[PDB]
Amino acid sequence: SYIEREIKLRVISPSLEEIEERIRNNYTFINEEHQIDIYYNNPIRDFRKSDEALRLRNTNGKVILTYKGPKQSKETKTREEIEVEVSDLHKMDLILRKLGFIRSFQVEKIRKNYKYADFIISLDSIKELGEFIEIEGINKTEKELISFVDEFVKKHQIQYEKTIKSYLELLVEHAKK
Amino acid sequence: SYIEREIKLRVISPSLEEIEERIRNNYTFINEEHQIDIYYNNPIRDFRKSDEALRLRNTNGKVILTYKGPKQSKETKTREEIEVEVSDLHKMDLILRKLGFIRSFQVEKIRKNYKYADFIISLDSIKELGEFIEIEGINKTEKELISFVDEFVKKHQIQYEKTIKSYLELLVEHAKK
Ligand SMILES: [K+]
Ligand SMILES: [K+]
Repeated sequence: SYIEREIKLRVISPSLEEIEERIRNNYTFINEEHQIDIYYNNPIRDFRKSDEALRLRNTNGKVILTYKGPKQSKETKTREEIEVEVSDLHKMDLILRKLGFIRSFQVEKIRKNYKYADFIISLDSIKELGEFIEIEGINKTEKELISFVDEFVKKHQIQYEKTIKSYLELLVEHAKK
Repeated sequence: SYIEREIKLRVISPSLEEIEERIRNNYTFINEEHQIDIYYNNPIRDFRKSDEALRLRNTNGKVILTYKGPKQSKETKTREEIEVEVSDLHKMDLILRKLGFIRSFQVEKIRKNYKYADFIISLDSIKELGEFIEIEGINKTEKELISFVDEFVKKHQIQYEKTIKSYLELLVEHAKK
């Protein structure tokens, strides 16, 4: 198991395209990912009450099953994460459903990944939710991440609102407004 | 989903090595597989009561997650089977355990696979259980399989006892004798 530590920002200003223009010359483009995620629940453990997640992700055709444990921080999005690649999305979904998991909600996004000195900056355009940025740390501290996010938003004059809610939780908040 | 239909024979006579000698010249060797299987239970659904199975198999280093539904026949071993290859056995096991599945029993065998006209004949040497043969049908009927198994055992003068119990169930019967 590994510990994912990331900070998610709802972008208010400017546009992500404008933000890419601003970072393009000092941040190294990695790739663009079209990610379609299916989330699952289990009738025994409410993954809403225990703060867990189960996801079957299709990212540019690669299929990834991920477990996410409860949040460990209130200042960043910090969770245990265990992932495996699987050979077939339909069959993995079928297995989960045969085992009694139920399909909950689906998240879809386009994500543009950049790299700047052990930090991954992901520009996310979320279907129905809007434009966000995530920053994840490789071999980093909560304090080192909070300081980089702060230098990042200010160097590129971004107006943002930080959150530790997941995209799944955010989507549900959005559906009923 | 696909329907697995196979017949398992406890070999009484002769030795599997003697049986391979007898089939070697008319059956085409496919491969040998060293298979280590972990089975799982779920505290909600007793996979013993519902007749289901969940397996994480390591076969010659390839990792396969398989769901098996209830038996559909009393004359052959017939079950729904859904399988995916996964990238990492330890992480898949960790995910299953984080989700609440519990490791039940482990089956280990050496399996020698041969092919003779749409039939797969698997010579199985099962740790602690002994020598068995499975015959699985590709695009076949219960009747076509029952007839081939019968021609197989007689052409090669095998003394056998057919069973539709799984190797998991058989192992448990063996442990308490
Ligand atoms: K994420
Ligand atoms: K089998």
